[PDB]
Amino acid sequence: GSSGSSGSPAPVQDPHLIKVTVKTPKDKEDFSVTDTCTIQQLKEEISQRFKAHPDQLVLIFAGKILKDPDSLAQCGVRDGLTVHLVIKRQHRAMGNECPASGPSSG
Repeated sequence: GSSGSSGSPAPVQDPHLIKVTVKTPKDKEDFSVTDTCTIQQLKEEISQRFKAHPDQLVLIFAGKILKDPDSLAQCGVRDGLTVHLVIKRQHRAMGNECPASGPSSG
């Protein structure tokens, strides 16, 4: 069936890099971020994975909406935990037409 271009064994070591599973009413995906990571920081991550502006994405854990200044560890998230996300989908546009250029070698 579905295939995945993968050419690398288990990941290297890390500090407090924990895994967080995002449960959405449309799909679910696992993410990898440090417990110190903030809620707002994750949004910018799930925004591309789910294709939804981080200004709508809503995280829910322990029956309480995670706070920006509340890191994954502050909310109660850990390596192997899940979080039911809910996209408000309050955006009617396709971003902003502009050249997306990146940095050079280095």
